[PDB]
Amino acid sequence: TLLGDERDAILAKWNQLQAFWGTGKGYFNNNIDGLVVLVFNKKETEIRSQQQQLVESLHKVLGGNQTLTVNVEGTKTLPDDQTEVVIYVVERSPNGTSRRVPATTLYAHFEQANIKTQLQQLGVTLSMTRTPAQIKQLLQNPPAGVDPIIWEQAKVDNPDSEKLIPVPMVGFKELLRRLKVQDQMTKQHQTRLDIISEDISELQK
Amino acid sequence: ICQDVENLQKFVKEQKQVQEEISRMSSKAMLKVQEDIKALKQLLSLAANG
Amino acid sequence: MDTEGFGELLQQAEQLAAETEGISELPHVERNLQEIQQAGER
Amino acid sequence: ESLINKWSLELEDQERHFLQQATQVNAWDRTLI
Repeated sequence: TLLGDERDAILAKWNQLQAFWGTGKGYFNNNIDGLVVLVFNKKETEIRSQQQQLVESLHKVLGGNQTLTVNVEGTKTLPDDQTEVVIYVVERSPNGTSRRVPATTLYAHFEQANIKTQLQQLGVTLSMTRTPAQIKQLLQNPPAGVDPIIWEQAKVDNPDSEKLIPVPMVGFKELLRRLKVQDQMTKQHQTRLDIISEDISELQK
Repeated sequence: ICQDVENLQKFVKEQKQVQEEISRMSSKAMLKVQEDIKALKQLLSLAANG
Repeated sequence: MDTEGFGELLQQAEQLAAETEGISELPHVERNLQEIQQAGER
Repeated sequence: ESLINKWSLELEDQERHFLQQATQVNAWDRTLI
């Protein structure tokens, strides 16, 4: 029956798997994350308890200088005693320019023997990383299960290549995704703008 | 087969919920920003001219 | 919007016209509109 | 075929929408940078 395939196509359409994904396909351009996941032997709990320390703690493992800052993305519950903390670190430069430290030269740092030992004292049982030239490094070779000819074309189509790389976006929750980030993003913009505003008030006063 | 339509419409609709969900979520926060940075830039010009 | 420039300006110009001992710079009188346009023309 | 019909048009209808929304967000991100 012709009838059953239409049904199949439609089912195909509405799905995260990507067979002509409900024609949900849309690519958003993400500028070019540094995220490291840590498992603690601790309740989710031992964590939200002392969250200050715990990044400080992380901060001083890093060396504990000012041009360095530790940030927490989510904490989730895996089991009765057990927790996943995801963090990224931003690094400041002599001119006051900030960026996140890359996931791999962060992971490289933490795998150290001393640092690993130090992290272990903290309760960290395990860690994982998600991931100039490096752009070139990821943008080619394709992503998530995205087709290679489309992925290409987002690269040519890209309006603003340094500020941006093609990042695969996946149907509605993904837009949800983006929005969550946007908001995430929004608050920090607002704030930094406040910091400039405070400094300007101090100068004027 | 008509187990069947019970589920598919259900997974499809489950999805429309998310679509609604995004729809619920929409911006003013964003609109706010350009206004402010446009404004802060101006105070900076003040301080500078001062 | 929130601006603070012409509030500097006005500020300046305010702060301008009032005094002081400065051996030379005495406050100036402000014209405007009718006399000023002509003044601009001269 | 009452039903299948319902599927497509709902599909294309929402699709046309999803498209516009993604775009929104794109334009918002837009504005962010």
